[PDB]
Amino acid sequence: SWKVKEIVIMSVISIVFAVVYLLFTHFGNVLAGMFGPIAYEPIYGIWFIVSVIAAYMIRKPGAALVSEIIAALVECLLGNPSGPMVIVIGIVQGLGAEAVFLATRWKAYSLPVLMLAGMGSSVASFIYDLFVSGYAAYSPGYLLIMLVIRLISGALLAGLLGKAVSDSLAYTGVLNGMALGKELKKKRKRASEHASL
Ligand SMILES: Cc1ncc(C[n+]2csc(CCO)c2C)c(N)n1
Repeated sequence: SWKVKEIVIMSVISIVFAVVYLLFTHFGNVLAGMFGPIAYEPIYGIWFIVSVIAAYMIRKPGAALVSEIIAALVECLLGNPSGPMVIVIGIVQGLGAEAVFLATRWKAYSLPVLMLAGMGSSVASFIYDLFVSGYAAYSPGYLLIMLVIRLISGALLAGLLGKAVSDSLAYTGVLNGMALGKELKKKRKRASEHASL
């Protein structure tokens, strides 16, 4: 059962990373223009990181989905050049990540599950692009290479990097009200019990 503070902290994270998303979107446009779509595939997973952060921190159903929606909304508001369609891909990416936490009953937050969640967004956004972003015009080889790159980027820049960011925050103390903060507390109590006089 969600707490007010969790809903609130999830929003602040979404908002902050909306700014990051927008910066990378600008990069991606320049890259696409110069070298074609494959050029932004390596950084693609950054646009999923909010889902992993919110889920790993809060560990309740809907975190991955809602956090990404809010981040996409705010990125749109801040001036994403593609307008509201970024909110659609945001919804799609959030559903892709959420599906992995659904599949593991919102009880599993090991790195492999976080990476899978990232990859879920990779797959969902790739489906979206085949409908909307002109990907259907490309060859099997090009598409296959881009999907593979996007899958790796989702695993690394959302899953792994998302865990690293979250852990770093947990170490500041600011997540002490959250599941991840509680986990750190438990681990620290365990480690403290090794002290001897
Ligand atoms: C929240 C969010 N913001 C920006 C992107 C970037 N983006 C939207 S569409 C498109 C081209 C088709 O892949 C790219 C690079 C994203 N994926 N998710």
